[PDB]
Amino acid sequence: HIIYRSEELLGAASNRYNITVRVAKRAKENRSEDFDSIDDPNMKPAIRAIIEMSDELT
Amino acid sequence: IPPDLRPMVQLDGGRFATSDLNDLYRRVINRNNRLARLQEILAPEIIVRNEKRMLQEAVDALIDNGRRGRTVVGANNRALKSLSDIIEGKQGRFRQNLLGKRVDYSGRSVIVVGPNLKIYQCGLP
Amino acid sequence: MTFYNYTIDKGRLKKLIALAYRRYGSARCSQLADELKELGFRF
Repeated sequence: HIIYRSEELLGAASNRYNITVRVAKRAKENRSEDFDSIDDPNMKPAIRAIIEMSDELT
Repeated sequence: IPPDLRPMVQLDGGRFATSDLNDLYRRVINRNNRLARLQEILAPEIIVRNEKRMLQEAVDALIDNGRRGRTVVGANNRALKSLSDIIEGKQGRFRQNLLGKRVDYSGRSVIVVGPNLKIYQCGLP
Repeated sequence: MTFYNYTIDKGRLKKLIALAYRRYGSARCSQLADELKELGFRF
């Protein structure tokens, strides 16, 4: 359902080259916040920035 | 030019792998030291005129080999690589080292058809 | 939903892919082409 979450993020944004920079600038904050010993192999920081941005979009 | 842009390495058999810029640089200094030698010992003017003509042809072959006169060669009968012949051609610095580069973290293989799969998914060995 | 009661050619399949793009987007359109090739490879 990650590809269904990315099409909702690219829509209703008016610039597809600008909302992909906010995903890349949020994935670096999720990587620095996950510097502890707990590391989830299924939820990458690049994928977690797309799910967290689509939940706050509504 | 700096010497790393005209590299001189040695092969496994003992022979040296020189560049064509070193043979064109040596033709300028050998004809410039001869012109300073002829102007010191008061040479005949038919020899000083012929020495300055070869100094004019040595720099012009160094800049653009084969532009005005005949193309100079070396040991092999191919054309020597001048300063201008490394940027204008298809194998020059623009079309082979700046617009297109060889990248790291790369590879290739043959492709087979994968059914029972999805889109955005590829088989990787 | 509509009922396609005719024989399906290649040009009639491209009208179905273009209709799924205009209504649903790109994610559901790729799933329709992913399921239409399971149906073609089986029969």
